[PDB]
Order: sequence, then structure tokens, then C-alpha cells
Amino acid sequence: IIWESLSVDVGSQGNPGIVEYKGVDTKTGEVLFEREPIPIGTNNMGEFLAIVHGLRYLKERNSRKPIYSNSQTAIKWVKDKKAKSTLVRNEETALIWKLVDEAEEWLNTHTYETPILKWQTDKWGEIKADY
RNA sequence: GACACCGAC
DNA sequence: GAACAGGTGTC
Ligand SMILES: [Cl-]
Ligand code: NA
Repeated sequence: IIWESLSVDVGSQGNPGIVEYKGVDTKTGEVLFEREPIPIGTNNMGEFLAIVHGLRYLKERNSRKPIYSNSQTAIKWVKDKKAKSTLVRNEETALIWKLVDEAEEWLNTHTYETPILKWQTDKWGEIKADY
């Protein structure tokens, strides 16, 4: 474990359903950011937004710490700069799809060296940002 | 299919 | 705390 890191995760009520996410200091569990709930989204959209918010957070603070995510899906989406969600686009899902499109747009207009690391839940237990 | 992840004593 | 039925994604 790279203890000098940011861990991020989604939490939801329903999937699809109400989605939020947070970022914590891996060593302490201190909460560094938390997103206001978004009324309908998916687990994987939330995981993606959490990583990209973490990138933005660390870049603004000139931090070189890595990010841990437990999401193989979201780590791939970030590497690709494309969130390949199945969630239908409708008036109910407009909000989350706007956030996702904006996060992709951030990735296409900024650089980062931040390592995005898979949290190994099977070895290490739940990620520290788990709800 | 395998894997990573997220309502109801 | 501990003991069936879902969706969202990749490989
Ligand atoms: Cl960054
Ligand atoms: Na985890």
C-alpha cells in the first residue's frame, strides 16, 4: 500500500440511483472532499467522477500523490478519457451525464502525472473511501 | 463465463 | 456487527 495517497469511492442508494462520492487521505481516513448527491447515476459513473475530481483536487494543490480507486471500470474510462456508460440519456439522467461529459472535457484539456492505482480489495480489505 | 464494483439474527 | 436478488462494467 502506498499510504501517501488519496483514496476515492462512490456511494449510492440504488444502482442506478442516487450517487455521491468522496475522497479521503488513505493513511488517516480524513475526508478531503465529498460531492453532493446526484439524483440518478450509476456506480461506475460515480467512480469515474470521483477519480477525475481527485485529479483536479491534487493538481490544484500541486500534489504528486497517487489516487487509489477500487474500480477497474472507472480506471479504464479515465485512461481512455471516455466513460462508456450504458445509462440512458433522459431528463432524469441529464445531470450526471453533464458532469460526466464535463469530466471528460477536463481530461481532454489538462495534463497530469498522477498515478491512478487499483485498490486491491481482495488483499487489503475495503478501500478507505468506502461508504 | 471470469473478474472488478455498486436493495432487501 | 453477521447470515437472497438485483444492476453496472471489463476481459
Ligand atoms: Cl492531477
Ligand atoms: Na474496496
